[PDB]
Amino acid sequence: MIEVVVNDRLGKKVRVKCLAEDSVGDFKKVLSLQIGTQPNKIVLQKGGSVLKDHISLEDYEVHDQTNLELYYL
Repeated sequence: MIEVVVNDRLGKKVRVKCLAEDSVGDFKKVLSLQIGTQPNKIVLQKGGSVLKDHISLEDYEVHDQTNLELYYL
């Protein structure tokens, strides 16, 4: 289990835990519970890169204590 932080450009800093093998789709589902933005209106960014549910977090390289960006779309 790892702990990653998500900061929205609009103004929403929420933290959420997951796994490096966990996919972005499951990641948005767990985060959607805290932000209440639904898995269809959440957009994650990793160093100027859009994360998609079809790709796993391990592909984007998401580990414990990592920084992630949040977007509403």
